Amino acid sequence: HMASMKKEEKIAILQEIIRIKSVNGNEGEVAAYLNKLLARHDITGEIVSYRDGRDNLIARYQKGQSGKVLGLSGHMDVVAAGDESSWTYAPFAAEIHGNRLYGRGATDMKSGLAAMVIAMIELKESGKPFNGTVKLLATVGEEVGELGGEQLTKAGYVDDLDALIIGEPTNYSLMYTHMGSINYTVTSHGKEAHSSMPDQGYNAINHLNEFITKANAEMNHLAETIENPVLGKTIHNVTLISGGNQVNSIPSHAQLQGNIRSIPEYPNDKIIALLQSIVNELNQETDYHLELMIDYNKIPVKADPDSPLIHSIQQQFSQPLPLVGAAATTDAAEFTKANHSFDFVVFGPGVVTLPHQVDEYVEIDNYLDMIEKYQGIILSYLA
Amino acid sequence: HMASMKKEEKIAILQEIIRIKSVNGNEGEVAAYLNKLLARHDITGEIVSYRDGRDNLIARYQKGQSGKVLGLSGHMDVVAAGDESSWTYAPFAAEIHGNRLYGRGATDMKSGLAAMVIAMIELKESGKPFNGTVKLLATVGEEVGELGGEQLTKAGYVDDLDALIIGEPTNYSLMYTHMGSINYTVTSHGKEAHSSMPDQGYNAINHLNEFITKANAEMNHLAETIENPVLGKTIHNVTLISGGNQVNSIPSHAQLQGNIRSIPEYPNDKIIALLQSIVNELNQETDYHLELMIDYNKIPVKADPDSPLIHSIQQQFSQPLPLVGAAATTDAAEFTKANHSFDFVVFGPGVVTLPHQVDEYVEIDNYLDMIEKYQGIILSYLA
Ligand SMILES: [Zn+2]
Ligand SMILES: [Zn+2]
Repeated sequence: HMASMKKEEKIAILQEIIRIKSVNGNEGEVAAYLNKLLARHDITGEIVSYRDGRDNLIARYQKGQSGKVLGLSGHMDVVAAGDESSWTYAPFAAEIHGNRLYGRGATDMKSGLAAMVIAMIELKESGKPFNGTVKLLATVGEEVGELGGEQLTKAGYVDDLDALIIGEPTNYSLMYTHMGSINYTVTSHGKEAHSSMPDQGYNAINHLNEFITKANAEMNHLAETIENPVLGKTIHNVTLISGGNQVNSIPSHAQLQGNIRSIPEYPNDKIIALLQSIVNELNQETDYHLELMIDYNKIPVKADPDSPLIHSIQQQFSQPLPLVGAAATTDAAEFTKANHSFDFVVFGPGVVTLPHQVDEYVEIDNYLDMIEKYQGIILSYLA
Repeated sequence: HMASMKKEEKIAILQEIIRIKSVNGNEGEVAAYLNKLLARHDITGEIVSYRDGRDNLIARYQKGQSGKVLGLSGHMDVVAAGDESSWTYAPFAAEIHGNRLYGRGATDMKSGLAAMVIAMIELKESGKPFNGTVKLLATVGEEVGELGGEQLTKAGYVDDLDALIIGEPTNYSLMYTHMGSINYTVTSHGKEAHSSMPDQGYNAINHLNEFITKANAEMNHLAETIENPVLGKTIHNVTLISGGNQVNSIPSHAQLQGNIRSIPEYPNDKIIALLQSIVNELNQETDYHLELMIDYNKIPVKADPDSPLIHSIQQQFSQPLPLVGAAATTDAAEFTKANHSFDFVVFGPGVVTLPHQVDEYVEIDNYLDMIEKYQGIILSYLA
């Protein structure tokens, strides 16, 4: 006849981790708080350090006969809040107003992470039968680099998963596929000369312009001819540019950066080879070269929409949730590089339009419901 | 039996005005020094102020019957010296080493200006006969804006000239034509959006790229089909560029600047109309516009190579000097907008490769010779 966890404690756990400011860093403080919570309920977590102050957390709960392993994953970092004067309620105070809990990370994705942790604790304390293991993977640095996702995958912590749920904000939809993301830089080298006597020089901006023209044309042809049923066309934009030093000097340096959102139908390897081909063609017959660097490279993700994991989730509802795709990347771009296939979906509490915006909040009834829904999902999938 | 001016005084006058630092400013101190020199020799100059601290100087000497008017012009500003540690001899100390007088402005163009002033003084003191007037026009701000050249032309001080010599460094060549110069800016307005969801935005860098492509193609076609016998083809270079604010945001702003060197065969009006046409075509069917601004606009210059002024100069030499053109602008781009035609040439002491460079100098024997040659030119032209 053990006591239940009170509603006020469930809400307080989420408030406490929102108050921990973990902007591109300080995830070790979030991990320590959650590990201490798990220890109060006789679950022993494993801290896996990324760098000083930045720790991943793994935890496991097993019951019954050796069965499947279901992973539950979320990240502990949040994006910057920006000008705090612009917020109605302070971004790291975790204030409650009505059904809304306000704070940076309330929706992306500390509500999902807290709901997963509490679901595991309540699953254990309910005594309800299943046959398998549920594994928490709480990661460092998802927003800039997917640092912990990559670390844990390379280390081997994904190797035993049969299925994985990522708790990003989807509200009541199931995201089973999302685009890749590439950021790239092209640098152009030229030779200075006075603008009145230019034959002594080589115009670095002109050479860079030729790259933009050809890359836009080739990427537009790719968008016109190839597409994904859910995710759409490949996206390409040059987003930053600089060059030159004085209006009457031929520019000896120029640079741009761009962003691409990719689809499985024309994968990242092929996109990078295409950009490299354009650079090679434009460098023919000159010693003043363009150079390509890839700064970010996350692959697209596509799971089986009819997997046993998705069936277990739909069994919790009178009417099926919509299956959807999304443009943004997740830690699944690193976890799916594990050397085996597993069922996958993104499903978590939160307001889909509010990640990374001012006055971010989560609905408290959505958060509390998802604590219950995750337990039902686990019991179905690991039956 | 008045005393001659000593060689040491001729050199000292040039040293004193080089020691006056007149970088884009302070021309009033140069003008005052030269006006005080003229007064010591009973020539009364007229100060024509541009702005506080920045004065033009006009002076006249007449003899004989009413005749032609010959203008002698030079500017009193100099370009910056840059890092003074890089100079072998300090740029505003006017040190003499051998036949070389070192300093910023020694070649461009304080030697020519001092030589013109001393030539007028020695012409007067020699008593030698002529029939006409020689007029000094010493200007403010030639290097950035041709400010005094424009001021004096608009005011009316060019209206009586039959001929004009500009004392820029040509060494022993006669420059009778030079290119125009246009600096322009194109600004591109777009709309920000996340790089993952770009249909909500408009890419300002892409629109700017389309301008570079078309402007380079049209300006290259102009260079391929039209040329000047002396000055060559029209020159065009984009020299500065910027745009965007973050690698994962669609850029809402971008800008470039460029430089054109023009020829009489395709004049500045037509070049600006061409750039405007390109902007208009690219703004069709969109509310996100490119905008053109002209920041500098100096017309090309072409004098009669067989003018009586050029004949008077060639009469001073056993063998004729070469006639030449040049790419750089001069105050003639403003003086030739006067409402009448006059003979024109650029002819002055100095080392043609050294304007605007470190360790600028003039050869003292070249400077002293040009004092004598200007007097001979005046006596021939105003005979
Ligand atoms: Zn997230
Ligand atoms: Zn000059």
